[PDB]
Amino acid sequence: MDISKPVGSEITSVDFGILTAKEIRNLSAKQITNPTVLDNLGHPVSGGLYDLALGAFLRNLCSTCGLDEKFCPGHQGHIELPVPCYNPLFFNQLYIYLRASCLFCHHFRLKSVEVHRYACKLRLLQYGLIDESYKLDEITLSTLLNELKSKRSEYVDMAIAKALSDGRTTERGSFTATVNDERKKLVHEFHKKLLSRGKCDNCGMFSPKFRKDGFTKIFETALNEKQITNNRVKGSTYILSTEVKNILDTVFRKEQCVLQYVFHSRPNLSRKLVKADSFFMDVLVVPPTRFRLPSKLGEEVHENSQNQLLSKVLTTSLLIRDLNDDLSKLQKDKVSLEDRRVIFSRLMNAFVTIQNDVNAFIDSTKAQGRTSGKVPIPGVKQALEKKEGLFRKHMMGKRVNYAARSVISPDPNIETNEIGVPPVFAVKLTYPEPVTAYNIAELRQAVINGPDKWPGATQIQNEDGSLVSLIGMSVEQRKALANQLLTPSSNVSTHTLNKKVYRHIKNRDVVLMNRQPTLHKASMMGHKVRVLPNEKTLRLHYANTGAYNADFDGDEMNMHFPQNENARAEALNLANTDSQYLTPTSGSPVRGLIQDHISAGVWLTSKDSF
Amino acid sequence: KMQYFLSTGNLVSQSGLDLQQVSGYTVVAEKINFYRFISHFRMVHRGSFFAQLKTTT
Amino acid sequence: NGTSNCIVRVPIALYVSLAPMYLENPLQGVMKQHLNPLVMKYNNKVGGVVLGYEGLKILDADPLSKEDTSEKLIKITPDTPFGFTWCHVNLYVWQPQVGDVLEGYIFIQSASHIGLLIHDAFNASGHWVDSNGEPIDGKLRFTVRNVHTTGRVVSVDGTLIS
Amino acid sequence: MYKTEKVDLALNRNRGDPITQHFGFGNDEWPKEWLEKLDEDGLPYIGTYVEEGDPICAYFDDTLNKTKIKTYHSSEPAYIEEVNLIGDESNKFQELQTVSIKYRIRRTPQIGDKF
Amino acid sequence: TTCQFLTKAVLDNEREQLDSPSARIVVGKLNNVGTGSFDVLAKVPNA
Amino acid sequence: DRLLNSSDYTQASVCRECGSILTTQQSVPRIGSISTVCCRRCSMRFEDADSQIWEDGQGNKFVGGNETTTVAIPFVLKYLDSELSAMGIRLRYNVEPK
Amino acid sequence: GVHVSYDNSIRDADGTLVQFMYGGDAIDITKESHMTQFEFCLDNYYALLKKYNPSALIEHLDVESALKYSKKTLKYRKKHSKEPHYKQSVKYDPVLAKYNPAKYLGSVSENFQDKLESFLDKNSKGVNEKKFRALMQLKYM
Amino acid sequence: GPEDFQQHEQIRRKTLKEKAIPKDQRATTPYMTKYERARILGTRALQISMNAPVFVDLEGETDPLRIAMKELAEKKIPLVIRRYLPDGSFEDWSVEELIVD
Amino acid sequence: TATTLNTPVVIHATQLPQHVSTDEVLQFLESFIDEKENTNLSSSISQLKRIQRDFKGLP
DNA sequence: CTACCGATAAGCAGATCTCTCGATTGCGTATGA
DNA sequence: TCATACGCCTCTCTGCTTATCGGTAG
RNA sequence: UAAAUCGAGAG
Ligand SMILES: Nc1ncnc2c1ncn2[C@@H]1O[C@H](COP(=O)(O)CP(=O)(O)OP(=O)(O)O)[C@@H](O)[C@H]1O
Ligand SMILES: [Mg+2]
Ligand SMILES: [Zn+2]
Ligand SMILES: [Zn+2]
Ligand SMILES: [Zn+2]
Repeated sequence: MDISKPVGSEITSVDFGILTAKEIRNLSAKQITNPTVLDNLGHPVSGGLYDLALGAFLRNLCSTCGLDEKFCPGHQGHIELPVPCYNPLFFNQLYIYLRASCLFCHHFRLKSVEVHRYACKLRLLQYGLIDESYKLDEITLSTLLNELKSKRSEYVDMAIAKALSDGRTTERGSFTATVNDERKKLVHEFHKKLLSRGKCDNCGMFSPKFRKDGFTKIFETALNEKQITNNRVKGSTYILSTEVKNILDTVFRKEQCVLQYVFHSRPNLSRKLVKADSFFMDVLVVPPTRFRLPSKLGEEVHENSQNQLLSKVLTTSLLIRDLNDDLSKLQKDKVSLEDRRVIFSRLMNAFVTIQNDVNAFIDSTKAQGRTSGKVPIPGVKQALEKKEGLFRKHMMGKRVNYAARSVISPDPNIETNEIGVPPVFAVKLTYPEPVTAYNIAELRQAVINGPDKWPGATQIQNEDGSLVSLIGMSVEQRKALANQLLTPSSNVSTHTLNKKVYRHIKNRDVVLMNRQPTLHKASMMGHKVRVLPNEKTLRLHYANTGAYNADFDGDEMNMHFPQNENARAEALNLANTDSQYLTPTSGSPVRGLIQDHISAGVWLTSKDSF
Repeated sequence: KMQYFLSTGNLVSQSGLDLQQVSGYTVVAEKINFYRFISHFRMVHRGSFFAQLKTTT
Repeated sequence: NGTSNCIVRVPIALYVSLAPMYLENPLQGVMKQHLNPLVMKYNNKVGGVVLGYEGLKILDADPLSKEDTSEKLIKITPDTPFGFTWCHVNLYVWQPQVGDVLEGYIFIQSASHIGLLIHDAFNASGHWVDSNGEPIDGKLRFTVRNVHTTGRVVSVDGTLIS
Repeated sequence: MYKTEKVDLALNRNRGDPITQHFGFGNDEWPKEWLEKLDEDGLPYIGTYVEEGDPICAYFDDTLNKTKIKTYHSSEPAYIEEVNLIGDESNKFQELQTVSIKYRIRRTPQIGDKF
Repeated sequence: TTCQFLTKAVLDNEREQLDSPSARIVVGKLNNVGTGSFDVLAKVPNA
Repeated sequence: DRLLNSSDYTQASVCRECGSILTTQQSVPRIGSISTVCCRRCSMRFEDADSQIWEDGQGNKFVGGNETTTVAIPFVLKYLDSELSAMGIRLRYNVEPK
Repeated sequence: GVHVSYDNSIRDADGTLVQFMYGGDAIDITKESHMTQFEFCLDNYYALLKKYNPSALIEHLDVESALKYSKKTLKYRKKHSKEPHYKQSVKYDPVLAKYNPAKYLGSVSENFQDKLESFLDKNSKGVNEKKFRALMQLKYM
Repeated sequence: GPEDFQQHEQIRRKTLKEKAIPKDQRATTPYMTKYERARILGTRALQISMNAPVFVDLEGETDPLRIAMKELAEKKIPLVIRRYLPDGSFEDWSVEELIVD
Repeated sequence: TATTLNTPVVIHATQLPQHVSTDEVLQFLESFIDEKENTNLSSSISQLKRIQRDFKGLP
């Protein structure tokens, strides 16, 4: 971070959502078709996974933004799946909604009055009326049902209206932990009740019972002998993704009233209708080439696992597209039943294998098919889930710049609040001091001294982000640069800025000094720095050992160097070792001399000593 | 095949040889010091299967 | 000119950043940081090239303060000493409109393009025979059917026919 | 400290393609300072101080038509102890391809060294 | 269970206001505990 | 300072209305123009519609959508958002000075 | 996420309240060490008074209301001490509930006030009980 | 220039004004907390390092943090602290009224 | 360039455009430079001095 | 009599600090040489 | 005769969730 | 310059 580069805009809040097929088609820069990442020559191939419209590759300029590899942000692309595919994340919701539904009247198997009551309760809980939701149940009081629907709706309308006017809730809806818990309990009970009772009461017709074998195949069972009797009185096949999508799309269109409140924890200010074509992905989004770059040894080049999965995706898609084309000619040129039947069975197997393929691409565990294998390629879910996943390893904790680590050795000659910084660390760790009227002499001397003689400077960052390194500069060049340190900036845009000198860590600085495991606050304090020019160990006073729980033992502990004034003033005051005299566990002190100072005091304070 | 077994430690068999573990069968005879070297030849292992269970008995 | 003022005063509400060195002189700091560069530059949001400004104001971050207080509050970002604040200022912007009549002189004449200078400050793009035979001069009424603004300075193109 | 590293030139042409990289010096304009740590046959002199950025061996490649050098890859200064030329068991009397280089680093007791 | 909690948050369009330290760390915002539990204003003496 | 300012600090552009970080991109100037940052999802193709239109690198012309700002975010956040987009999940980021 | 707010009530990051007071007294565990050491405080009264400087902590403080309510509540509890736990109908809530301990001198805990009064009654000692009580109330603040 | 921005600005300022707690009824600690002191010192040091005007006598001092501490000792820091309450309301204390330690 | 140091983050126009009143721009043109010089070296005055006299006389 | 409602029995899914080195990377097969 | 690209090639804890055997009113 | 598995270690 550069304190000379202020940022005005802020990310106030983040809301999750589902990508629609239309926007990604409008968003994407190219459509990936062939499953050939690299040709014989290794040059990127148009339409492949490494197309130049997905980000600059190696030395190739990106064909979308016209920027080099270091300057190209990486533009996303998309692929076109032949058959709509179940999203493996939302497959449980797909199963729950496919069950507990009627295929004839295209409503839920629950009563319309019951689903209306649940929708009213959820709408009340949207704004936080956790009490009016329970008070709505006592409005029980064929033709009167239409009145009962209005009476509950009228009660809901005024309950929100009185709550918004007096200030109990804004138009965005109040969302707290307890209303979230009540909403979750209500939704769980609603789903359990939905899945419970058959015999759809809207039209009184039994419906087939579905079943699943894995996360890719779904089968249904026809009605039994007693069940097939009552179907006509009113007057284990394999189901297809397209037809389940159509069924759920029509059901959602019919039951928007309840689905909107089931699918929203806040009032739907956007008014956008929820659609069943959200659990089905007809388009996959390929991460840019920057995030799919290939691994590189000195010579041993290994393919990207995501690229392998996407290439297998594209191979299956091309096979399905070619089979469908062959299916067309076998129909215009009419043939026997089996001639089309064999390739239709092959096409169904291809649908199943592409479903399993997308399941493998998203989730490694959901993949099916392994005889011997070597290692099952992790899905995108596996890249974000476990302790080694993206979250717990790359945002809950990151590798840090400007930080050192070494073995600790004792030093009773530092002021019980300082750290013994070896001269090897003192010439690498720097701080970006901006030049001023009062800093000019010290920073000029540091620049003249250079990156090798402590105290000294390694870089001179100009006003316009230009970093001038002092590693390969002679004494005369460094003297000229020090002379040109503080000069009036000619550029109008950079007239409010001054050069920054990356001075070495002087004696006045403060560092964060930490030992693992950090079991409490005291195991990470901020010590002042004392530059001891002898050897290469971090030298620590003897009082801190009690809190750090280390011995001079081969023990090692890190030393982080904060790089801005807020962190300096806040490690010198809030995190400094003086303020940690008493641990918050019980208020008992944690510092003090340890082993031979106690015996020296016992011998010195005895009255036998004159 | 035997050279691969020696250089990697993994045991590739179609029967299992009545042995619970699969990998970690060969260790490098390190020669940092003669005590280490001679200790390599007298040591025994309960098995890599016993390096994860929490029963301390 | 063509019985059109073409000089429109458009107030704006701009979010700016104030340098730490402009703390005891904040309004002048804001004007010299942001408003001065906008002079004689085409800005699409305001409508056209800005001629100047007057009536700069700083929106206080303490709402309970008066509207005439001489000590206002600027919000300092956590990561940077620079301060960000809203502002109100009236922009005097030249606002040409397409399809209208504009009067401009001619300064540089070429074989193909005619250099029309509206008030000698609107760049655009060897006597010959005209419809009436009069030598080509600077005073003429041209059309604004096509406007060029990809370059550093906006330009206009057109023909005598409407 | 004794450390050895193997300079296996025949690690990129792992196929049956003939030798395209030979130890030694080419005929291009390679710097003359490379001869202060390297012999005439593109090999390090015994008992030589090698630090970070210092040439270790010089190889000539017939394709790039340039004289490239491998480099020492440790910040700890070392001495060249032994250089071995390993032959090929194959009947083809190939040129010198794989070379073993051994380093010697003085580990004098500084503070922090466990006793 | 990053997968399970992601579906439970995306099904109902759970908008989060970045209040817990984990969310602020993910989005790279200044924390709300300690020295980040308040703002800082500047008293500029304009005309 | 330990987690963002000195690890993966990036001043990535962001779209104000779509609330997406990697949907934005840079434009290609014609002559003496400026490569303004534009949003791909915001921009409409010129078929369905100077200093009003911007082109891609392949010659396509997109109109509108040229409003965006800069925010200070970690790069791992951008990678996570890309991974989520691979899952069919969209993250929308609300920018304060709208 | 749970942290001390500016109401002296600790609560989670979103805003849900967990406690109205940190432990019921809102005193730091680190600084609690020498709030019961009445003998030590009496011995180093002069040093502690020089450290605290009550003279400069008057124009921004209210001293009378909290002390009056504390005395009233203390007399109420002493009168009603010999009562069952459930029968002790609450008429005067603890002074910490109403008066901010960081702005009203004398708005201390029931335990701390009881200990201070017991010490001042059992130990009859230039320092008088009034100045010592004021110093220790400032120490609690 | 639409009223579809004037209305948003007006409602934003109205909400901000309703959020602010008047000076006559703020009921927070008159003392300056350690976090507030540290943040004030850090921000003032940042401003000084970025060439902001100073008011104290620079008696041979080169550390912006030390200059900030000197200004805080002299109570000449021109900064206002916006203490935030859980609901969103804020009280605008300044370093002058706040008393240290 | 085009950073947060010389360009506004947001430049939304608060109200509708309004033409110049009182029929004289000299109520601002004569006072624009009066508050300016009584840097900006990008022909900010050189090409700005050619728009004031034309409405008054001849260049 | 029989459907809604529970009360187990069983299965299923998810869990159980940092740092430094070294070593290693598949069979199997099937056709153009 | 015989080499590299294509095609795959068995001893711990907490819940939740679904299915199935008993009961009550209508 | 990579990435995974196994093995040996330090606190
Ligand atoms: N699994 C583990 N996790 C964390 N720390 C560990 C550890 N195993 C060993 N250590 C470290 O090993 C060191 C052993 O120190 P301790 O046994 O706790 C004090 P001690 O018993 O008085 O040692 P002493 O007998 O040499 O005087 C600790 O510093 C500890 O941090
Ligand atoms: Mg130790
Ligand atoms: Zn690109
Ligand atoms: Zn039905
Ligand atoms: Zn957009």
